[PDB]
Amino acid sequence: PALTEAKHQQQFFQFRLSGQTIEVTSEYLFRHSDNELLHWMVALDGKPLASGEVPLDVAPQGKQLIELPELPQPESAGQLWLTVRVVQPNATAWSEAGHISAWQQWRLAENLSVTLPAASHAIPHLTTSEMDFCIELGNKRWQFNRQSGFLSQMWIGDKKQLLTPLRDQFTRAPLDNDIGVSEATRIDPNAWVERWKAAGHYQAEAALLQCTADTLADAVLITTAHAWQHQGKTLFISRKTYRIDGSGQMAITVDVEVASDTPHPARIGLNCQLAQVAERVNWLGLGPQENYPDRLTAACFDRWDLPLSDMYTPYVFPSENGLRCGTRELNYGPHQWRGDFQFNISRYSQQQLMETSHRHLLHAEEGTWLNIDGFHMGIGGDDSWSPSVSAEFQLSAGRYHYQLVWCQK
Amino acid sequence: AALLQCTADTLADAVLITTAHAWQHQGKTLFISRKTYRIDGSGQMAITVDVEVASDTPHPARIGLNCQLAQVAERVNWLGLGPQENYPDRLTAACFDRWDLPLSDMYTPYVFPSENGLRCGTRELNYGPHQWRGDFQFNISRYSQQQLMETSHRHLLHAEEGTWLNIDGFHMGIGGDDSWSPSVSAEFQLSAGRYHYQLVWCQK
Repeated sequence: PALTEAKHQQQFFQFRLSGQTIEVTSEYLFRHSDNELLHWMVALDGKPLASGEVPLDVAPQGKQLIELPELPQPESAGQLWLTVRVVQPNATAWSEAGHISAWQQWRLAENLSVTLPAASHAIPHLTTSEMDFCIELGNKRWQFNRQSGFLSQMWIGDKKQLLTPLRDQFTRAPLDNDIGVSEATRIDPNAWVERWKAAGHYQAEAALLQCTADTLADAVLITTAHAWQHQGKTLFISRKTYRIDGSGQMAITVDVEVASDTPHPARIGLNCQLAQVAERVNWLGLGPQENYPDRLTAACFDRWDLPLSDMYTPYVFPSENGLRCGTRELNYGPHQWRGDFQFNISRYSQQQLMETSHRHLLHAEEGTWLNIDGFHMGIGGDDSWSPSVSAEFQLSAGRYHYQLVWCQK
Repeated sequence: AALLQCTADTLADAVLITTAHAWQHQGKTLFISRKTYRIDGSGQMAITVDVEVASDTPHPARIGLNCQLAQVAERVNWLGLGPQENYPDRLTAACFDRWDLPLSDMYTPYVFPSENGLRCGTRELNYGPHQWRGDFQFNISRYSQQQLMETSHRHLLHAEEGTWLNIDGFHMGIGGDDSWSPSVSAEFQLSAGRYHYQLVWCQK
């Protein structure tokens, strides 16, 4: 996937946007834009509202101004984005016709949603037990284990939906960069992995601090608090609220605290093993390829739909992969998630990935593994034998917050 | 501001209030503020704020709350960055400790008046019988921002009725590379789009 970032960063054309004008600059020293078409287009949350085509005429090292026709001013809520692409109409000795040589995108506007969810004719029905809490609403049912404090299962009809409970996750299956040259025999104490390990990140134990349920006028409310500890030290604290309304949506809210003296964690999110397994993956966010915090300029914000298989990156030596950031809506099966996060989805648990040395040895697991991150550390790469992730990409804030919405169709 | 919603609910151990407002202007919605107030049997009020900012509006100077307290005290005591006025892009010299000063010291008599006296990275703030807790920045004086904003010389300010208090979850940098162009660096602009903060208020 990296190749793409490269291609993008190396493009020969550079754009500037000013009002309705696009400024184009040529990084060619000798040629003229003689096989160049500029396609542009506007969309609202993925919905295309206008497209255009304009032939480029730029001298090496020159500028070209591009005047935009009056732009649409949708009422509807959402993000308005502009995207340009450069195309090579005619083939070349090294390229096919219709080749894309450059692109760039901008966010034009935003229409914040001020609407309210219409009333529901009913409200979830809570049900205590010793072991748990039961929330029911129609065919839908959710259960939270009282000992663990997690959402243990959920049904649609008589169908269980998870093979694994929904939980906080703070680590990742180490990247090559996370490892560097650390070896079992000869460990490198500064490697991220090494530190994480030593800190017990990989093996901290969660502890329920609190778990409560409450009935509100329009929904049911659950609250939890856990602590991950290791050898007496508390690494993290996770406080959540789950709120299920009469519309059948579950809103999740997460607030985490990280000990300042622990190594910044690879990530901050949740995960679970879904019982279902589908064909496609559809999302509204950065795509379509794998992208990370410190490697995503080449990605575009749009609506993507791919086959599950494509959501996996077959790095010969396996590790965390396939992430997509800046996601607002994710759809898989009957499920839908909403918010602002990054995620990955495949048939391999991080543990598997982490424990397997060659790609050829992985075997798909039972359902679908899903990781939803509120935040994720950068990947680095300045070199692969020292820590190369820049500070701006480390999860060093100490406190993190994120929210999410889960539903079915 | 426009009330979008306001509700109350009784929980087993506390009372819960929730609100949602929208600030608009000429049909455009600039911000959205969603809160929860939760008062328990211990008499503490926990506040939770989540804001959304239109990506196409100019980054706001700050994100917080304010009010005019009826009381007026002598000292100010806090646990955070001090003791002098400090801002996001101007605070390396400040220290994290417990500070106690006289109200007067919480004001910066810039000849030409403006926002001032802020202290960041605060975890606990005490004034009178009150106490606030969380992670914020604040300022406290006898002058409303409006006054400051409307007065050209320091000598013309007059203390207002009680004590004005501004508690910020976030605050923009002040800049200074030059004073005749925008000099605040990007790292100091409130450009995230979404902000969250929490607070705790009580009395002694």
